[PDB]
Amino acid sequence: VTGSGKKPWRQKGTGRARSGSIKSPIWRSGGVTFAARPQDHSQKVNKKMYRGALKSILSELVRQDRLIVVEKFSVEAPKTKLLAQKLKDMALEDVLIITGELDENLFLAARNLHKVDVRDATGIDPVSLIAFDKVVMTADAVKQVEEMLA
Amino acid sequence: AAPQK
Amino acid sequence: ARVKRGVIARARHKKILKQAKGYYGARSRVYRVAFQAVIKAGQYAYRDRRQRKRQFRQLWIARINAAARQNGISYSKFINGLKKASVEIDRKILADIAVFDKVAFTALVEKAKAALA
RNA sequence: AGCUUGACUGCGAGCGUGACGGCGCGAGCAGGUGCGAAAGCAGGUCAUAGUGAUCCGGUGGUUCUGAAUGGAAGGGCCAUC
RNA sequence: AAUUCCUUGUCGGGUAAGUUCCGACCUGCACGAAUGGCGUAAUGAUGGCCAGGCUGUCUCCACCCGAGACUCAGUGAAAUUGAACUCGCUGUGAAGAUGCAGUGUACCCGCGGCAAGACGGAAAGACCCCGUGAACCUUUACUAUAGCUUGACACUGAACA
RNA sequence: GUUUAUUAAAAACACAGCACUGUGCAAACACGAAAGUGGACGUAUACGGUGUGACGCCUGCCCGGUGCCGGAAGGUUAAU
RNA sequence: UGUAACGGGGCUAAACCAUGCACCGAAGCUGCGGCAGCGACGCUUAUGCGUUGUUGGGUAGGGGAGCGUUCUGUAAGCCUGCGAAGGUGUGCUGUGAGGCAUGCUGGAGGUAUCAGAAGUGCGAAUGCUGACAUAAGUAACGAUAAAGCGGGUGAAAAGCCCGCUCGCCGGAAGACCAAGGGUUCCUGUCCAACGUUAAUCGGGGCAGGGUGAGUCGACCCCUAAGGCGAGGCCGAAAGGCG
RNA sequence: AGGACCGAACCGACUAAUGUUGAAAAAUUAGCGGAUGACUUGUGGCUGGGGGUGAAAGGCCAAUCAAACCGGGAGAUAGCU
RNA sequence: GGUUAAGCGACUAAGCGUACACGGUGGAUGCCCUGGCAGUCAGAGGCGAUGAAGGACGUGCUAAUCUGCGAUAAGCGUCGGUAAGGUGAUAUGAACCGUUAUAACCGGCGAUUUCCGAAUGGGGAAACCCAGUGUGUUUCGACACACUAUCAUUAACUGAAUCCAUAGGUUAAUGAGGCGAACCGGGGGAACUGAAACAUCUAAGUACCCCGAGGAAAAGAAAUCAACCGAGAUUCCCCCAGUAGCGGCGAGCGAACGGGGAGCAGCCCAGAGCCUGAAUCAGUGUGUGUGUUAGUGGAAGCGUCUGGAAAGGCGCGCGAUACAGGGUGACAGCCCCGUACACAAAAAUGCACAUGCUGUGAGCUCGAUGAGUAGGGCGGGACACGUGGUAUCCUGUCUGAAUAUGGGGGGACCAUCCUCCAAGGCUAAAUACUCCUGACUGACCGAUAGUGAACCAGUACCGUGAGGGAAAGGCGAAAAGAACCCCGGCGAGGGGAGUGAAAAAGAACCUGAAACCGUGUACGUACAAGCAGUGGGAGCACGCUUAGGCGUGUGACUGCGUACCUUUUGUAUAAUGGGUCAGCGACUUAUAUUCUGUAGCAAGGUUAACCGAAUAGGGGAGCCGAAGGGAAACCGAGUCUUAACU
Ligand SMILES: COC(=O)c1c(OC)cc2cc3c(c(O)c2c1C)C(=O)[C@]1(OC)C(=O)C=C(OC)[C@@H](O)[C@]1(O)C3=O
Ligand SMILES: [K+]
Ligand SMILES: [K+]
Ligand SMILES: [K+]
Ligand SMILES: [K+]
Ligand SMILES: [K+]
Ligand SMILES: [K+]
Ligand SMILES: [K+]
Ligand SMILES: [K+]
Ligand SMILES: [K+]
Ligand SMILES: [K+]
Ligand SMILES: [K+]
Ligand SMILES: [K+]
Ligand SMILES: [K+]
Ligand SMILES: [K+]
Ligand SMILES: [K+]
Ligand SMILES: [K+]
Ligand SMILES: [K+]
Ligand SMILES: [K+]
Ligand SMILES: [K+]
Ligand SMILES: [K+]
Ligand SMILES: [K+]
Ligand SMILES: [K+]
Ligand SMILES: [K+]
Ligand SMILES: [K+]
Ligand SMILES: [K+]
Ligand SMILES: [K+]
Ligand SMILES: [K+]
Ligand SMILES: [K+]
Ligand SMILES: [K+]
Ligand SMILES: [K+]
Ligand SMILES: [K+]
Ligand SMILES: [K+]
Ligand SMILES: [K+]
Ligand SMILES: [K+]
Ligand SMILES: [K+]
Ligand SMILES: [Mg+2]
Ligand SMILES: [Mg+2]
Ligand SMILES: [Mg+2]
Ligand SMILES: [Mg+2]
Ligand SMILES: [Mg+2]
Ligand SMILES: [Mg+2]
Ligand SMILES: [Mg+2]
Ligand SMILES: [Mg+2]
Ligand SMILES: [Mg+2]
Ligand SMILES: [Mg+2]
Ligand SMILES: [Mg+2]
Ligand SMILES: [Mg+2]
Ligand SMILES: [Mg+2]
Ligand SMILES: [Mg+2]
Ligand SMILES: [Mg+2]
Ligand SMILES: [Mg+2]
Ligand SMILES: [Mg+2]
Ligand SMILES: [Mg+2]
Ligand SMILES: [Mg+2]
Ligand SMILES: [Mg+2]
Ligand SMILES: [Mg+2]
Ligand SMILES: [Mg+2]
Ligand SMILES: [Mg+2]
Ligand SMILES: [Mg+2]
Ligand SMILES: [Mg+2]
Ligand SMILES: [Mg+2]
Ligand SMILES: [Mg+2]
Ligand SMILES: [Mg+2]
Ligand SMILES: [Mg+2]
Ligand SMILES: [Mg+2]
Ligand SMILES: [Mg+2]
Ligand SMILES: [Mg+2]
Ligand SMILES: [Mg+2]
Ligand SMILES: [Mg+2]
Ligand SMILES: [Mg+2]
Ligand SMILES: [Mg+2]
Ligand SMILES: [Mg+2]
Ligand SMILES: [Mg+2]
Ligand SMILES: [Mg+2]
Ligand SMILES: [Mg+2]
Ligand SMILES: [Mg+2]
Ligand SMILES: [Mg+2]
Ligand SMILES: [Mg+2]
Ligand SMILES: [Mg+2]
Ligand SMILES: [Mg+2]
Ligand SMILES: [Mg+2]
Ligand SMILES: [Mg+2]
Ligand SMILES: [Mg+2]
Ligand SMILES: [Mg+2]
Ligand SMILES: [Mg+2]
Ligand SMILES: [Mg+2]
Ligand SMILES: [Mg+2]
Ligand SMILES: [Mg+2]
Ligand SMILES: [Mg+2]
Ligand SMILES: [Mg+2]
Ligand SMILES: [Mg+2]
Ligand SMILES: [Mg+2]
Ligand SMILES: [Mg+2]
Ligand SMILES: [Mg+2]
Ligand SMILES: [Mg+2]
Ligand SMILES: [Mg+2]
Ligand SMILES: [Mg+2]
Ligand SMILES: [Mg+2]
Ligand SMILES: [Mg+2]
Ligand SMILES: [Mg+2]
Ligand SMILES: [Mg+2]
Ligand SMILES: [Mg+2]
Ligand SMILES: [Mg+2]
Ligand SMILES: [Mg+2]
Ligand SMILES: [Mg+2]
Ligand SMILES: [Mg+2]
Ligand SMILES: [Mg+2]
Ligand SMILES: [Mg+2]
Ligand SMILES: [Mg+2]
Ligand SMILES: [Mg+2]
Ligand SMILES: [Mg+2]
Ligand SMILES: [Mg+2]
Ligand SMILES: [Mg+2]
Ligand SMILES: [Mg+2]
Ligand SMILES: [Mg+2]
Ligand SMILES: [Mg+2]
Ligand SMILES: [Mg+2]
Ligand SMILES: [Mg+2]
Ligand SMILES: [Mg+2]
Ligand SMILES: [Mg+2]
Ligand SMILES: [Mg+2]
Ligand SMILES: [Mg+2]
Ligand SMILES: [Mg+2]
Ligand SMILES: [Mg+2]
Ligand SMILES: [Mg+2]
Ligand SMILES: [Mg+2]
Ligand SMILES: [Mg+2]
Ligand SMILES: [Mg+2]
Ligand SMILES: [Mg+2]
Ligand SMILES: [Mg+2]
Ligand SMILES: [Mg+2]
Ligand SMILES: [Mg+2]
Ligand SMILES: [Mg+2]
Repeated sequence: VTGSGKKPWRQKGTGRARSGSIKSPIWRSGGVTFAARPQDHSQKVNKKMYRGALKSILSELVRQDRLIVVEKFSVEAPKTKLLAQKLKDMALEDVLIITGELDENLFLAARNLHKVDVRDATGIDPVSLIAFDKVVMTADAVKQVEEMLA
Repeated sequence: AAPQK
Repeated sequence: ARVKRGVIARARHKKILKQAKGYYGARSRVYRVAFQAVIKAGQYAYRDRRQRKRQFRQLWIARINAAARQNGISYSKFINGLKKASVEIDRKILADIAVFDKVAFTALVEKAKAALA
């Protein structure tokens, strides 16, 4: 806190509580007693614990019938309207699309549909699998995940 | 100042 | 995140000052004084639930003694007689009958005398 | 009063007393001794006071260590100041 | 005695009465010769003692004159403050009670006065003790050191006894 | 004469005078890492330090302790 | 200080001794209802329930379980101008921290559940800041040089303006300047704030005006103490001296 | 003539009273001391913090002094409340 | 019925108490953000004698302040962008400019740029005083303009003591000077504190002072390590390792070798010949690509209900590489500004190059190979290393080699072996920082917080000065900011009227708590003694009703009862602390280590830095564990002790 170290008043004789700095945290405009600092909140997770957790989540998505598997998922042009119709025909919403290779047309089309995300099979994560109501995987994506999780 | 005991 | 205390502090203080209604002076107006008053009143309340039981039994006995002596026997002899007669009417009831049913009390007194005779 | 060096070296079942550091008692094993004919006794003195941790440094020994290698210095271990 | 503890030493003067004052004695606890001894005219808002004059200093206070205090109108503080429905006495009790026990007294509320109490207000006792607190000062405490002082080498050479 | 501005004005400080002692001038001594400056544009009848404190009569004995001054034989003793 | 050596009244027993039977007397014990801990054994659990025994004062302190606040995810969800948060009453509810509903005010936000992180809970620190009390409508209104009356102006006059008396200073309490200040000067207008009261007045607010030099002063020429100082001398640097 | 005498200005501060939330963080009133000198006063200058200055009281150095003030080391340390 | 006596007794409230209703004061709480904080990715890393940073005074239709600008003064010229509206703000008004391109606005490049300030012609109390020389004008009175500081280097001309000379002097050219947040190298260099005191030691080569530089700086191409095998300049990160050592052997301090990474770069002089001007790099002219300094286009919605207002509810549509964000009368993909995306530079400029010109000189051969130096004695300092048995580096003082047939090092020292060439110099990247510019982000703050400063804040104010240093946000959607009437002093203040959804939103303005102060109503209270309550309880007032008994308020009388905190053996204590209310205010964070719970894997477990189109995957360098005993060599389910073990 900005301010000099000058003692506000003599130690004795004034009839007033003893003070040593205007910057004391007891005072108005004083410092914060345990002032925060920038800090890193990340945690370690063991590789086997991370991969072990993914296997559990994937097994529930099957057991809950939330995992859908398809042969192909692609769109002829980046037009968002095309993807919206395709998902409506499948009665899909709040869906995570996982593909074994990224069709740039599919990526662009999904970008404005906030209820939709498009992910390459390398980019899956614990939270997205749990947050979305349905997960759609191409048969290629499944095999890449099997090889990834082994 | 004053006279002290 | 920073947490401001004002809303919770007011609610807690306001709870205490509601219990202090009726107290004289600062006891019903100022939190520091009202808090001490509310706690002390709680102590008396705990204590006096026991005294209440003592004070009433003391009152019943006095009334039984008065009515018993009107019929010519002291309380200590009257109670002793009822024990010999195997009468379990407790003192709360005797003090009631003593006031509201003087003829019924006289029968009890005569029942006690017959056990002492 | 005669003869001697057990006022020995390595250990030690098991106990006593201390918060601890420590202090104390001890049969019996191995080696090698003294006295006694022998059984045996001797690990100082009828017992309980006569004393001072660690660090640092000195002296002697030693089948340990030795900054490339062979030594050496320095260090360790043992006795003692 | 600016020094003398015992001590108001003892004797004399001054007073009706003198632990102070003046003179003397010498038993100088514990004077003393330049950290000076003993005198000394003048001087001192200097210490002590006595006398004349003067006087409300006093016996012993009285009256009077102004400014406040008092009442009315206007303006308008402060120290202090756990809360109060804030008596006496005797006892008890963290041992000195408005508040507890027993008992006595006491209609409710102001104004002018006095200060016995609220261990009244003001200041985290300045005395005392403590802190392996602080400061500054002293010295033949300890360890250093500026300065002063000794010697060797350098700048720095020649000849001879 | 001076002094504790703001509780002490005095018997305290200063004083003229006295004594000791240091200083031969690039003085002693003081302020300065030094240069330099004061002393002093002075020169022992001058300058510094110390104690005493007009004036009058005076200022007695002790050099064992501490200090200072002089000495150098011998003992001991640093760097080298 | 005042009975003051039964707590008091009072007592010839209402004292003392001995014996005896009643009764009063506590949060002790019993009765009735509720809660919780620790064991044991089971309707059977699957981790909770049942029967039973026993336990449940507590500082320093150890162990267990929870409430509530702000923020992040669930949440582009749910509630809300047919009224959110916040404020203020009321009723119900839990063993407690608390929770829920709703009248009035308010006028645009709030947030379930389950997880996550803390500037997460205040009566004290002669704590810090702001506001408001007390003493109290009390003390005081700042030199004991002194006022009185008439007229004017004005909403209002002890205090302003004019007049006549009275008093005070006069080696100043008069007059002119330097230093310092900086518009306080003069005029008109206003009286909220300032003026220790009132105010029509003011050194107060607002607007305008006012300071004229060859000769007065500064500037200027010349120097003192002293300052700075080319080169210079000296000093780790910065610098010192001259 | 005079660190001569009496006494105003001027400089000081011996006594008493008042005041002590003062008119005033050192004054007022009535008396008091020096007043041609080691006097007093205006303007300017110089000396700086273990330093200055001191007719010496540890006195003064901007209402502060047995070591000024400001900023920093610095949240010194506090077996204490 | 009358009189007298005896007994009992309501109606008083000066004021006060409790409750409730309604106000005032005050500014908490909630909501808000044009202000802060910490970062990420880029840029820039300086400005100045061509006069800086920072100021003074001016400048408008202009009284003040702010912002801009400088006597050409909220501006001038030119080139571009853009344009239907403008003449900066508080802040209106007046007088005007402009509308298809010379209004304004934005960007590049120019011009003007008072006075002070390094301040530079001399002086000085900053924003002031006084000149000299030379050009040019003149109205004869005077004007305008330029130059004139110091130091260093170089050149010319002069020139002593002193013959030559030199010192010195004059003149010209070039350069410096001052400011600025952190980072960097060097010269100096504390103490508090810890050690439970303290002196070696620590704090610490820290704080601080001084000098110098850059966009980075420094270091750097082995007289280095290693260990008989080899590596190969410097710098930075993770290990090794809290190990080996140092140490009043105390408190503490603390490596290297070796391994994994980021990055990667090597050269020149000590010198001649040959061949010449080939490498490479510095300046600078030209050209291309690309970034910057203004910009351009940029999709898709209306019905009805509530409402002051529609972005909300309900119904039916459409866009999307755009559902980032902000505004509009309540919450908007389709109303507006933007966004995704595609485009644009007359001029200046940062980079990448290509290339012209100037400078440089590449390659080969032979030769050379840094002396008051290495080393030593004495005193210090740096190395983790405190003089220790102390290797190695620096040097204040005194000395002093050999020089490839030679020297340095391998931790006292000697021998052998290995390895490398000091006494000359240059060199990018990986690394450190942010006064400053742009974009974006936050389990960061939200007016007592966040910067001291959300507001005309480093201001007001305080101090001689250095320096210290505040308080202060919110009407409404829109000023529609209350015409007019009445009381009043041609006041303050108020009551109507009117605006608005609201005026109890009226500028003293969002919400508006508490303390504190009032007005009204119900009950109590003037014979009564104390922590002010608690248990019982009459009466009264008001509501509800099952009609004699419930709720709320009050509380005559009566039993019991000496605040809270702290500190203590012990407090009603007459021990401490608090006038009250509201806001703030104290067990935190980082990194090691150990134990417990819980999860994964299990004789195995786990990665760090770093890489990574990045919470994945890679990286096993390392670390703990499965073997101990001993001082150690060493042995090993055993080992040490001892000649040996019962
Ligand atoms: C037994 O004696 C006392 O009872 C007593 C006294 O009884 C009348 C008066 C005083 C007066 C004072 C002092 C006292 O101590 C004192 C004492 C003890 C001070 O210490 C003083 O207190 C501000 C100060 O700080 C420095 C001073 O001198 C260095 C004094 O002058 C001081 O100024 C003061 O006035
Ligand atoms: K014998
Ligand atoms: K004597
Ligand atoms: K005198
Ligand atoms: K009194
Ligand atoms: K005097
Ligand atoms: K004196
Ligand atoms: K004398
Ligand atoms: K002597
Ligand atoms: K002598
Ligand atoms: K002698
Ligand atoms: K509400
Ligand atoms: K408080
Ligand atoms: K009052
Ligand atoms: K008035
Ligand atoms: K003078
Ligand atoms: K000092
Ligand atoms: K009444
Ligand atoms: K208000
Ligand atoms: K301006
Ligand atoms: K520079
Ligand atoms: K120290
Ligand atoms: K200590
Ligand atoms: K100490
Ligand atoms: K060494
Ligand atoms: K060497
Ligand atoms: K505020
Ligand atoms: K502030
Ligand atoms: K409102
Ligand atoms: K209120
Ligand atoms: K009662
Ligand atoms: K306390
Ligand atoms: K005590
Ligand atoms: K006390
Ligand atoms: K105490
Ligand atoms: K832990
Ligand atoms: Mg006090
Ligand atoms: Mg703050
Ligand atoms: Mg990983
Ligand atoms: Mg999407
Ligand atoms: Mg014996
Ligand atoms: Mg060896
Ligand atoms: Mg006599
Ligand atoms: Mg005599
Ligand atoms: Mg004497
Ligand atoms: Mg003498
Ligand atoms: Mg004499
Ligand atoms: Mg009055
Ligand atoms: Mg009481
Ligand atoms: Mg009692
Ligand atoms: Mg009593
Ligand atoms: Mg009175
Ligand atoms: Mg009095
Ligand atoms: Mg007192
Ligand atoms: Mg104390
Ligand atoms: Mg101690
Ligand atoms: Mg005199
Ligand atoms: Mg005095
Ligand atoms: Mg005096
Ligand atoms: Mg003397
Ligand atoms: Mg003598
Ligand atoms: Mg001698
Ligand atoms: Mg008596
Ligand atoms: Mg009794
Ligand atoms: Mg019984
Ligand atoms: Mg009972
Ligand atoms: Mg019980
Ligand atoms: Mg119990
Ligand atoms: Mg318990
Ligand atoms: Mg949330
Ligand atoms: Mg409503
Ligand atoms: Mg909220
Ligand atoms: Mg409510
Ligand atoms: Mg907190
Ligand atoms: Mg509070
Ligand atoms: Mg507390
Ligand atoms: Mg007050
Ligand atoms: Mg009074
Ligand atoms: Mg009075
Ligand atoms: Mg009065
Ligand atoms: Mg007056
Ligand atoms: Mg008149
Ligand atoms: Mg008058
Ligand atoms: Mg007169
Ligand atoms: Mg004015
Ligand atoms: Mg005037
Ligand atoms: Mg007035
Ligand atoms: Mg005026
Ligand atoms: Mg004229
Ligand atoms: Mg000079
Ligand atoms: Mg005279
Ligand atoms: Mg004086
Ligand atoms: Mg006088
Ligand atoms: Mg006089
Ligand atoms: Mg005289
Ligand atoms: Mg005189
Ligand atoms: Mg002067
Ligand atoms: Mg003294
Ligand atoms: Mg002073
Ligand atoms: Mg000191
Ligand atoms: Mg420190
Ligand atoms: Mg502190
Ligand atoms: Mg009344
Ligand atoms: Mg009332
Ligand atoms: Mg209100
Ligand atoms: Mg100049
Ligand atoms: Mg000039
Ligand atoms: Mg210590
Ligand atoms: Mg150090
Ligand atoms: Mg470099
Ligand atoms: Mg556009
Ligand atoms: Mg658009
Ligand atoms: Mg709204
Ligand atoms: Mg060489
Ligand atoms: Mg050497
Ligand atoms: Mg050394
Ligand atoms: Mg060697
Ligand atoms: Mg070796
Ligand atoms: Mg607020
Ligand atoms: Mg603030
Ligand atoms: Mg500040
Ligand atoms: Mg000022
Ligand atoms: Mg009006
Ligand atoms: Mg209307
Ligand atoms: Mg609003
Ligand atoms: Mg309001
Ligand atoms: Mg009555
Ligand atoms: Mg009576
Ligand atoms: Mg005690
Ligand atoms: Mg008690
Ligand atoms: Mg107390
Ligand atoms: Mg009391
Ligand atoms: Mg306390
Ligand atoms: Mg108090």
